[PDB]
Amino acid sequence: QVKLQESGPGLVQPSQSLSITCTVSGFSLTDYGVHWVRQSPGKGLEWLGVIWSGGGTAYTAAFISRLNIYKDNSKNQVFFEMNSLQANDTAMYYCARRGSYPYNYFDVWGQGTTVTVSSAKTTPPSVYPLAPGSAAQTNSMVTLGCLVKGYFPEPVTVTWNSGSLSSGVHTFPAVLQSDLYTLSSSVTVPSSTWPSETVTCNVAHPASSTKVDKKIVPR
Amino acid sequence: QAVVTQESALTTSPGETVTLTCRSSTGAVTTSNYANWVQEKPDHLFTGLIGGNNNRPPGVPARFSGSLIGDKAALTIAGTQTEDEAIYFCALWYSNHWVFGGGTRLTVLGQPKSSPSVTLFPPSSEELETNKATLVCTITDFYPGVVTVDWKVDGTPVTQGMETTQPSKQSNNKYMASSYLTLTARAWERHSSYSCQVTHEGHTVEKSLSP
Ligand SMILES: O=C(O)CN1CCN(CC(=O)O)CCN(CC(=O)O)[C@@H](Cc2ccc([N+](=O)[O-])cc2)CN(CC(=O)O)CC1
Ligand SMILES: [Cl-]
Ligand SMILES: [Gd+3]
Repeated sequence: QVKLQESGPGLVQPSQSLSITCTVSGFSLTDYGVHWVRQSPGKGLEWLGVIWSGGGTAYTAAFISRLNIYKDNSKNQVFFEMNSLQANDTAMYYCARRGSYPYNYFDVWGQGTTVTVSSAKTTPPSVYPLAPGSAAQTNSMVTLGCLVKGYFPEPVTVTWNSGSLSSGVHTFPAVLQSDLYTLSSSVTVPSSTWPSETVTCNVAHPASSTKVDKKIVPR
Repeated sequence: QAVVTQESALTTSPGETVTLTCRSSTGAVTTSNYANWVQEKPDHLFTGLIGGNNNRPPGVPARFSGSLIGDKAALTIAGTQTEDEAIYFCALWYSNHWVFGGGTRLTVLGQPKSSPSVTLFPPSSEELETNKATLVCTITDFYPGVVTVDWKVDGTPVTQGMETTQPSKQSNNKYMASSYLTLTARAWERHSSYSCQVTHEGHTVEKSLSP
């Protein structure tokens, strides 16, 4: 029922700003407070600020002049706006809901906006279809793959047959091969389904707005 | 501002009672600090566990209780379960701001053992047209999350080109990982046997390839 959906680009150059929108559903901003918290790769949770139900705000002292949080109750949206970002502002940013007593807990959180602060320019991924080595045995299981090579920054979303295939899917975490990320994804389907029918990995790099589909064909 | 200190990590076996602490650097933690506890699960998913007045959200198990023990805040888990493996964060209120502690990673031992499922993938034809060749070795369904990956080209151990991920959790609480072997188009044409040897709990399972 209750969700906080986040939308923010990701790539910010040093000394420039960050803007993230938290769109809520299943509750009203007139009844709940919305907090903003971040998590740096080498640290834990850092609380940044909050906009309470009444429109009142509070912030961590070091952030008063660089961070603002405001809202539009009618649009069910909370806006996070931070200026003068530096390299150590690179983190996953979250909006979290918190009610008044007896609902005074950080129950529901947004999935997070990945923010990377660097001078580096965006690099779209090169997506390669991974077909098996040997041929499949009559009536068996086959594992097809998708290599998502050399992209900057994080994240990337991989789906198979536009999200229709999920049960036999595994999407692996990335490696950092000299300032570029590479990850893989695989799907396991029966031999009666492939190459008889079409299996396609759909890769999206939101931080470059490229959407690529690569059909898996026999080697 | 104030630093909130928590134990770095704790390790328990199922059914054990554990107490995680949350300490304030500026003095005693009191009810006016309204100590909250939040749980972080794999893939950066956060959920509230305990509220400002030691109240649990609907659906949070009764084994989780918040309290003040002397000068600090505490989270008692009365009978640790496998699903409680996570990172626990406390948050303290200081009149006009919240401060989160550094988090306590809880590891729960004695979970069912499972050997890895390995798959070795050959480089794409579309990749060889850019004169590059990457071999992917996917490691799936293993517990404990500790694995060593060794690569061989015709039986000869490889030096460079290899990069391996640190194991992370799957949807079924077991672990996954992947290992790459970035090579050149010409080096791929010369050698014939490629082996991805995955070592887990002293045992090795391997997948080979031949063009
Ligand atoms: O709530 C808001 O808009 C913002 N609050 C700002 C501060 N709070 C942190 C935060 O909100 O970040 C910490 C204190 N709050 C408990 C909690 O948050 O854990 C409550 C303490 C209280 C005093 C007196 C009575 N009484 O009945 O006299 C009832 C409750 C009071 N806040 C209502 C509520 O939360 O119930 C109102 C103000
Ligand atoms: Cl108050
Ligand atoms: Gd309050």
